[PDB]
This record gives sequence, structure tokens and C-alpha cells, in this order.
Amino acid sequence: AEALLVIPKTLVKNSGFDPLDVLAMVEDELDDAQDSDETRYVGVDLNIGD
Amino acid sequence: KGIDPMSLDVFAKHNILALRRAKRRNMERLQLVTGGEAQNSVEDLSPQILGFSGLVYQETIGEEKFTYVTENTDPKSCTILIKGSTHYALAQTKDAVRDG
Amino acid sequence: AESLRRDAALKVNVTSAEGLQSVLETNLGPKGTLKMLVDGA
Amino acid sequence: AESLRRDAALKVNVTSAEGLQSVLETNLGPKGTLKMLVDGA
Amino acid sequence: GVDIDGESDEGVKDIREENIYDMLATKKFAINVATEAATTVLSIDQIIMAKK
Amino acid sequence: LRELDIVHPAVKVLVMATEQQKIDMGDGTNLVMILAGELLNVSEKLISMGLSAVEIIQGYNMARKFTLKELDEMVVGEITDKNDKNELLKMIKPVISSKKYGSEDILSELVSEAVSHVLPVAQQAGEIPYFNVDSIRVVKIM
Amino acid sequence: QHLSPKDTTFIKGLVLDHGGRHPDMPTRVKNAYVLILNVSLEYEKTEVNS
Repeated sequence: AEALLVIPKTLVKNSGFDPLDVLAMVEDELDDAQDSDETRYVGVDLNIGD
Repeated sequence: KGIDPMSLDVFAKHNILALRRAKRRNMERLQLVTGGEAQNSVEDLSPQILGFSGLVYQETIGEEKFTYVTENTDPKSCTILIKGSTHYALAQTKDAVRDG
Repeated sequence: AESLRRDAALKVNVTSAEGLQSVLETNLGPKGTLKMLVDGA
Repeated sequence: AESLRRDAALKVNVTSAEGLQSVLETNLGPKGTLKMLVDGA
Repeated sequence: GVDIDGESDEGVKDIREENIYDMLATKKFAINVATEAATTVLSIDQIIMAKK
Repeated sequence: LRELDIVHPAVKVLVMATEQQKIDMGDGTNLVMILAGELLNVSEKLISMGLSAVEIIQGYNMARKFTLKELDEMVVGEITDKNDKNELLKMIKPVISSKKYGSEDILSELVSEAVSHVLPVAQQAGEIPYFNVDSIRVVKIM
Repeated sequence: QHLSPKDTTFIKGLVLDHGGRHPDMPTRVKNAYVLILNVSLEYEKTEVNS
């Protein structure tokens, strides 16, 4: 499971962005989606950073 | 095949576009795009052998010249023209097109 | 009387993978880096 | 270019603690080992 | 503009006196080529070579 | 550049871009190589500053589009393409300049006169090309 | 290798390398008929030089 998270950390590593900062922002959005019964996909935006 | 200099003045009065030194593999796909069958003998030529094509215009370049068979009703074929200024720009673009 | 515990060995096989990974690490993604490779040609 | 912006000599401070850890890891607990030191006098 | 001088002068002088101009086709084409030239060098973080 | 032996393959990148200036426009080869070399010096300070080279490349793409839009507003005069002997003196003078000193006055009338001989009489027609690159040959004699 | 990559366009048909070169050929021909001709339109010589 930890070996599959290197891909989103690699995309932000070349641009100089903090891989740990963008990792916590995605996990915070996935917690709100588990409570609701809807389906929403989350992804990393390299241009904006969020 | 080639073209003799005698027929150059004949095709100019009728504005008949002439070509020479054609690739054998490229002519096999012309039967699908144009629709006309290859005619070996003019004595057996039929009026239905003539195909259909759109606007044909040749670009003017000193080193080489191009012929556009494009704008066809049912071409059933495509060609991706790769342009570039340098040599590495052609290898990078060719890799991006084949990956897409 | 010769017998061993079969030491882990391994190592460099993974270490060589880390050096090769860093070559393609910066080459992946739209924001990655483009590297030049010319061998003998 | 100038300055440094790499502190990586810091890993020696962690590596120096790794050697002391492996020494004191074996003698920890009732199943540990009894260490012996000799000055030579 | 920039004056070469070579004898004497005070400050700069007008270029329109000598009518020294540059065409747009030459200047505009030189910008796109020089931009992509430095882009390739900055984009290459690794170089692999081999002896012949 | 063709008569020099290149060792590092990164140098050939600037050489290939320099040849593009000579083939198409034929002028400005010194402007391309010098400007490309300075962009690396200003980018070296950004590397030591900690700025990644990815955003440096993206910054030049935004600055290049802003520069091309300002080139149309910097145009002072417009060449009427009269092909007159006196009108061609304005374009040829800076070309001979910054190369050989003292010959700019003598070679201005010699080059401008040979161009008007090979060009026919036409105006406002760009369909059929006239001036080629082989129309002017240079010979030497002791 | 001539034109820049920014000026590239899509080709619906097929393009060929060596075309016919004549000064009086028209620039644009609309609705042209394509006819494959396998016979030689140029003078031929004996296998031995003559």
C-alpha cells in the first residue's frame, strides 16, 4: 500500500512541491466522502497545488 | 515510372498534372482512398476506372515537392505529418504521436 | 565442520534498482524532465 | 553557484547511534548477554 | 540606442540619424529559436555518454 | 561552429539552433547564440535559490507570448518594397555594420544595385516568388 | 525537418515524395480524377547501351 503512493509524490517532487503537504490534503477530502453516500473522485492538481 | 521531356509540353496545354517515381507500397493504398483500380493497359481502360478526389494542390519547395490527395469522400485512411526544426524535435514528436 | 546461517546477501540488487529508478523518476509525468541519451550514433 | 543547502553530514550522527544501538540491543532484558570490559592493567 | 563611440561623445545619440533598423521577421524568429534553445538545456538533468 | 570539434553533446544543442537562423532568415545568428547563453546565467541563480527548473521553463513560455504581442506595437516604419537604390540602403547598412569597418559606405551601393537588377517590376503581389538565394554570387580577384 | 512543428497540420489522404516538376502546372486543381497508369510514358532503350 505504501509503494502505490510514490506516483502522486513523484509528480509533485519534480515541480518542487511538498509531497507530504499534498498527501494530507487528499486524505482530508476522502474522509468527508466516506460519510456521504455519494461518489466523488479526488486527484492531485499539479498546476494549482491543491 | 519516369517522364520523358517530350510529354512535358503536351500536358501543359491541357493542364494535366503528371507524376513520376512513385512508391510501390503507397500505390497499394491509393486503390482504397481513390477507389480506382490499377489499369495495366489503356486499351482495356474503362470509364468506371476513374476514381474521385478533392482539391489537389502542390506545395512549392526547392528541395522536394508534395502532392495532396486529401479531401476525399470515403478515404478510409489517414496520414500524420510530423514537422520539426531540429533532428531531436522530430524524434520527440514521433514518440509522442505513436504513444497517443 | 563447515555450515552457515545463510546470510541475507541480496543488497545491491535493490540498490541498483534505486539508481535506475531515479533515472526514470524525473522522466515521468507532464511536469517531469526530458533527458538526452546519445550512445555512439 | 554558492553556499551548500545540504546538511547530509547529519546522517553520521544517526549512524553513530546505530552502532551503539546494536551493541546495547543484545544485552537488554533477562535474556540478554553479560558484557565484559578490560583496561589491560 | 547603444553607441560604439571610438572618438568622443556625451551620453548617447539618436539611432534614426544613421538609419540603423532591424526587420521584424529577423527579430521575431530569433526569439522563438533562442527560447527553445535554453529550454532544452535547462530541461536536461542527466547526460549519458560512452567512449568510442 | 561547423569547423570546431564539439566534445560535450550539450553544446551541439545550441549549434543546431544557430544553424536554423542561417537557413531561414540568414541573419541574426549572433543574436540567437548570445541570448541563449545569457538565459542560462540568470537561471543559475534560480537553481541556487531553490527554484525548480520546471517552473523556470513555464515562466519563459508565458514571457515569450507577452513579448511577441508587443512586437507589433514597436514597429516604427514600414518598408514599401519599392526596391529603389536609395531605399535598399536602410536595410543593407546594419547588415554590413558590426562586421567590417569602413566598407559600409562602399558596399552599400554595390549590393543594393545588384538586387534591383534581378527583381522585376511588380507591387502588392506575394503569390509568385522572385528573389532567390542564388541570385547573388560573389567573386574575388587579386 | 524543414517547417516548424507549430505549423503542422492533419493529412486526410496520402502524400508522396517525388512529384512531377513542370513550370506550367496549375497551383490548385479541384475535383481531379485519379487514374493509375502502369505503362512507361518515357522512352526506353535496349539492355545494352545504344
